[PDB]
Amino acid sequence: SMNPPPPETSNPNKPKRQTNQLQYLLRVVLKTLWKHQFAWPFQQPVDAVKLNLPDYYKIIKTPMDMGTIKKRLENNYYWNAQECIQDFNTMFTNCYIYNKPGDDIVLMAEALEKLFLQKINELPT
Ligand SMILES: C=CCOC(=O)C1=C(C)Nc2c(c(=O)[nH]c(=O)n2CC)[C@@H]1c1ccc(C)cc1
Repeated sequence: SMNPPPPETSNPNKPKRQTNQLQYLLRVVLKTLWKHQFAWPFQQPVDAVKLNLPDYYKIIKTPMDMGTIKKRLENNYYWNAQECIQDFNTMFTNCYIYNKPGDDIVLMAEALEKLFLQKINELPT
């Protein structure tokens, strides 16, 4: 039930950029979602072995988590805010794909996604 290597957080040949919005995604959006009581399942890549979820990476082919996103933001890995917002949406979507409506893990992702959309509704200029 092995785990794949985690998503890259650096890529020297990918062009970096630092923008007002990406600074905000780290300092405001990520760091406060991180403190939510429901953040803990999403703070690191899914451990299919530890969690006896041996099928997780048979179903999820584009894994993403907030730990990866935080490191990407800290590394200026992203070209723009939309790229990072895409990663957040991948990790929410993955949760909805793998699990079922009403599952408690889905209720946690739904709560975080709602807060996420609340905070990105208005970004700096
Ligand atoms: C089965 C034993 C418990 O294992 C866990 O704690 C889990 C972790 C770390 N992550 C995931 C789990 C899951 O069921 N579906 C997923 O997509 N993820 C990845 C985000 C399970 C889980 C988490 C939280 C609740 C409330 C229930 C189940």
